[PDB]
Amino acid sequence: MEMPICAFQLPDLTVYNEDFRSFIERDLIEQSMLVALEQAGRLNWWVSVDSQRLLPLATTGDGNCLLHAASLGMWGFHDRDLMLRKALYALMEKGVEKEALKRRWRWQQTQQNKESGLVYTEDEWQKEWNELIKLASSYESLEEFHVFVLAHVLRRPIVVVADTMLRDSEAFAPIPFGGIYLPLEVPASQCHRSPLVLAYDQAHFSALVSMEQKENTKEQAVIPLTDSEYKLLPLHFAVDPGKGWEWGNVRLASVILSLEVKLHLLHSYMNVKWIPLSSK
Repeated sequence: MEMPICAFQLPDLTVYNEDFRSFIERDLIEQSMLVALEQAGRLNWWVSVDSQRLLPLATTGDGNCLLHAASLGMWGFHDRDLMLRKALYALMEKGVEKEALKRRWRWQQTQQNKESGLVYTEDEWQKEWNELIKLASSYESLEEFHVFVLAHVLRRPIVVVADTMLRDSEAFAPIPFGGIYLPLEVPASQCHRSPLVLAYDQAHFSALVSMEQKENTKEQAVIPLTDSEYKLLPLHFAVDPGKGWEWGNVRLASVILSLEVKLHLLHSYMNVKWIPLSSK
């Protein structure tokens, strides 16, 4: 199967080794995240003729450790979260793409509501938006949209590896983090192409190293842009209805993205490669 993939930069461990402070349960947690993601077929699920094994690199922090993990995946140390948090805030509160980002959030949040018939009032819409802003101000876990905003802060696409559901013996709850986050409100010419790649499991974010890095230096690795069933990964908040679009289904049909359009967005913001692979 010819499937779309993309190269990404592995964490520079040389910086990591210098400043590691006790997180004794690191190996135990990392191992459980690896097994969970591999068994569910979300990580290292493919095989190709031309081999790598990605391993979750856990980190300490508050909540799901999104910013600590992002900092780890970007620079090899996690204490850059503070600068990320303020930048994430300023982009939402005073950013020039604020209105457009808000439209993207409300539109997707509206669609997810339609599946459960929970229609929110206008006052409730404005309340939920300020709760999003408050979560980024400077404890409580960041949400899906904050990952989308983080991509804009970095001006770099973000790929999150995760299961789709929380399961008991049999899904009972959804996991919204898995997929592709593109910096769509930043012109592609002003963005980096190589994605920040993170994993999510047991309510925690983590960076991703490769097994080969334990043996010697390895810079690049491969991450798939489809799931293990060869379906393109979800593009988070990829739909922006116009400023003239009124919230009050021919109209709804026009804004929804086709597979061709999704591929075009990926080509615009990522260096997509195609290799023959198959699932395990």
